[PDB]
Amino acid sequence: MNYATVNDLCARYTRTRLDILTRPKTADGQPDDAVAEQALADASAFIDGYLAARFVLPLTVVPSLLKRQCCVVAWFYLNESQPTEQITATYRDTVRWLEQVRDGKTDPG
Repeated sequence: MNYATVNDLCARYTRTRLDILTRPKTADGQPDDAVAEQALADASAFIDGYLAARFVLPLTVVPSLLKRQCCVVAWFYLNESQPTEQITATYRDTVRWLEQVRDGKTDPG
């Protein structure tokens, strides 16, 4: 329940690059921050599948580590029209990390 915001995404990737991703998904060709917010919500739902093995949800508080790891997944989601090896690799790293949190090998902060 969301672990990052559109502003967080902008801080990590820039609004320049976010807008480039959301522009082509619309009919009118303008940026659409609601598309990024949906990715962030979807990434948070995905993360909660792993967290729920060990933690009662919703959490208090969100470590800045989960914030980063929500932005990584959301960014992967937002690039699914033109994926890159680098973005895909960051995502797979974060999935492995989530599995480690689920399994008790590491902590979310």
